[PDB]
Amino acid sequence: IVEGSDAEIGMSPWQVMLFRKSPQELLCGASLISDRWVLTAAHCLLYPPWDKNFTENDLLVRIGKHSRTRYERNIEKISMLEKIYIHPRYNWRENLDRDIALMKLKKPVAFSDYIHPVCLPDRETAASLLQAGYKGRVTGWGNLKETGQPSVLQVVNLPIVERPVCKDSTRIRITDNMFCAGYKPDEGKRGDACEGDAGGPFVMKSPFNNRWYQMGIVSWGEGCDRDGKYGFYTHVFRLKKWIQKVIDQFGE
Amino acid sequence: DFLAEGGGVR
Amino acid sequence: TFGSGEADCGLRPLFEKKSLEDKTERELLESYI
Repeated sequence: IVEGSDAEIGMSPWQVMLFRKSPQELLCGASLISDRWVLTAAHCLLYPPWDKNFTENDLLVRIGKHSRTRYERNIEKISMLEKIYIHPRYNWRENLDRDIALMKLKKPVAFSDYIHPVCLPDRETAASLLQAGYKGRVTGWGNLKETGQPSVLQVVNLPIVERPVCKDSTRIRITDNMFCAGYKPDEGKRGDACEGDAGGPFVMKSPFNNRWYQMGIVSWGEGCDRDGKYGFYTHVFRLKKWIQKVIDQFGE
Repeated sequence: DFLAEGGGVR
Repeated sequence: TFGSGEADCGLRPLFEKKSLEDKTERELLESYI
């Protein structure tokens, strides 16, 4: 995250970290939606142009963390992967549409004050909250600038942007399955998700039930915290039929 | 081309 | 699971559950008026 600030303990209990076994490296972020299902970006697990293509084996998910680094002794929980599920129609060559993947934990995690799950929106909340101007929460352990990493999980609140503006900032073929957020040039407030952030969540808090809903997945962009530019996120709502298909197919 | 048009996966 | 998720999803043990808020959730609420 660029232009954001230090999270607060237990402020993002569904914040999950996708970790590399060896080389032991952090590769992305993701969120917890049940005690055995984790959501992330497909490109976190499979992105050819990088010769990326991991298996439920090369990886580990670390749950309940604050430090980017310390082993948080009674506080974190290390988990193994059962199956990884990439969207049958996730396009990496062209626009990164349907940048989404589910991962089933070999074992269900035990909720705590630092571990608990975010909610996925229903039709109605999507219309309510997904409106140009409304703000979102994007948390990550990603870069502190386009071109380091924080000591602690970072948070930045940003507003959804209007379709046409999104389309006007980039040459990429923006689809119905993504959304854009960050400030406009004329608004003089910044912040954006940067590298090490995809998979991580874009959440909003309903004024109706006071629950956090996951409205997007940190996906992609041109640069980071660039005037005239917008962070792009996967439309969680939009791709729910599939999340739901694979879930009550392969777990729960 | 995400890459070609400058695409920055994160 | 999914579709408006979990059951208790969205309610954080250290915040909404003990009816206290974070340093900046209000900025969201205000973004929605």
